[PDB]
Amino acid sequence: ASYPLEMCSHFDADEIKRLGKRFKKLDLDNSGSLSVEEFMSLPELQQNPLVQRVIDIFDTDGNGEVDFKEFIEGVSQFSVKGDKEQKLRFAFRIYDMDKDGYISNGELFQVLKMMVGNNLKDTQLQQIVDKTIINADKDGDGRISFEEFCAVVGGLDIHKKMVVDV
Amino acid sequence: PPPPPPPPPGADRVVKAVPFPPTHRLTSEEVFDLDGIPRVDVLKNHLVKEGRVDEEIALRIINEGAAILRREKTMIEVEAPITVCGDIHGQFFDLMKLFEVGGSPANTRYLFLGDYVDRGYFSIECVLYLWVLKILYPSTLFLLRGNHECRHLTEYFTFKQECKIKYSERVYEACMEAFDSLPLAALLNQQFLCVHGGLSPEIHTLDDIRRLDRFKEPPAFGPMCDLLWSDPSEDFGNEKSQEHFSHNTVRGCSYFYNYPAVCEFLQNNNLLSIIRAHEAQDAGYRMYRKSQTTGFPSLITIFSAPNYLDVYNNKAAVLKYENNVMNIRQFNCSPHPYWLPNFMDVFTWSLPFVGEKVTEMLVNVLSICSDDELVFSV
Ligand SMILES: [Ca+2]
Ligand SMILES: [Ca+2]
Ligand SMILES: [Ca+2]
Ligand SMILES: [Ca+2]
Ligand SMILES: [Fe+3]
Ligand SMILES: [Zn+2]
Repeated sequence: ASYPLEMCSHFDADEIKRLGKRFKKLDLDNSGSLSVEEFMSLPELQQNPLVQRVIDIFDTDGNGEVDFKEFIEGVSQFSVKGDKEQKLRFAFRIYDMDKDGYISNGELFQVLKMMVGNNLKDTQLQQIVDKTIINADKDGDGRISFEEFCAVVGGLDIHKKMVVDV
Repeated sequence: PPPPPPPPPGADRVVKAVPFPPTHRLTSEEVFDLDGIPRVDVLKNHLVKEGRVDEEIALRIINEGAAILRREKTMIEVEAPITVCGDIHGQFFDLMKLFEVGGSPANTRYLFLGDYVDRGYFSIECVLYLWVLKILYPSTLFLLRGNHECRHLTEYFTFKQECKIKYSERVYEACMEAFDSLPLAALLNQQFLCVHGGLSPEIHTLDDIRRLDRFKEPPAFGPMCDLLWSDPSEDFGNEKSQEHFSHNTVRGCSYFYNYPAVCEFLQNNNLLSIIRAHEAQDAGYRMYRKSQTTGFPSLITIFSAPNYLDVYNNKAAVLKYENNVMNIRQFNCSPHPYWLPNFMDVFTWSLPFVGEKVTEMLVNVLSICSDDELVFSV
């Protein structure tokens, strides 16, 4: 046998078993991790501009792929049993590209750039990014902490809209 | 040694060339001098840089302006030489240009026909800056009420929202108060009646205006409504009908007024013309049919917001009346910073898209087994 996996998630044994079946069908080269190209081989993901961001967050050890533990812990963020702060912290991490716990002007710009494309000139995008940061930055370091981020979007209830059944 | 400081903000700004707004709000020591008089250049320069002001200063400016306005007659009397201006509609960066073309308020008399707020995303800046000028030049700068200077409209369009985001609902409330104080009309040089919209079938003499109690939200009908709301008919001076007034199908309230209605009022009151705004003009102005008696245009429209809504691509104009010559100065639009519709921040804007797309990806990922186990817009 191998050693046990340690992990933290909202899932019971059966749910873990079910996600295990999905994981193995996805692992094309049956190697135990999940590469970016394995993720992209699902057609309905090739035109999703947040795919790489999501993988990046899932990939906690930073090694470029998603092993079984990170896959469980990542999907757990979206369990119906998960809380507001959890779903929010995840969305905060969509913006926090370098993972240092602050969203900086450049990161916010880049990640928006991924979604907006050419629907705004870079000048217009920069101006709204600037203003958003200024309005939300309560300690004057020029960036947005998790607490500042939440203060802005806590009331938006988008946490209610990011949930999946397993 | 201690931890390193945060990196310089904008160390990683992508478009580094774009001007970055001020992070500090103006304080009263910086705005008001020893005597409690505001310093315009300090205010103007900061607003142009997209800076905000301490809430106490916003209130103070708005309330002081209101107190002065409140004292004024509902039909003020005002004499040449003067510069008359039409709608501004939150177009602060055009307002700056308006004054370069018009001349400094320090040595130039001004009359504004209302509609300072709504549509443009710099309505509060327009208000603060005009109110400071009213505070500095109470006897040479005049502001009339437009139909947008009321609760109904600013609640419906962007202005209540603008206040909520940049300042506070307290500031919006002080503005509603100050707007109830704006004079409704101006008799210019004993020859011209100036109002935002125009005539009313219930208004026949100048006294009919002087009598009105302006200190209220404008009604849905009546003389006060009509002053702020009426337009000339689509065919003014060339109408088939001889009707003086017909219901205004375009505004949905008030009236259209015909050339006969205008002649009658001019004649009965010894006025040369009516000067109004309210309707966008591709040339920045429009001079309507000249009355036979005088050969002077019986109605003038002045519109002062160029490239209205960023789309119209219209010139703006002001009207310079001096030395018995009435001369139209035209001007073009100016660049202004971008804002998202209804002043929302990029998080509020983009967060729902993020939610959709991440959930969608995951839902797809998890449908790789079918019970085997049993594009972003402003
Ligand atoms: Ca693999
Ligand atoms: Ca990994
Ligand atoms: Ca960061
Ligand atoms: Ca901060
Ligand atoms: Fe208007
Ligand atoms: Zn109007």
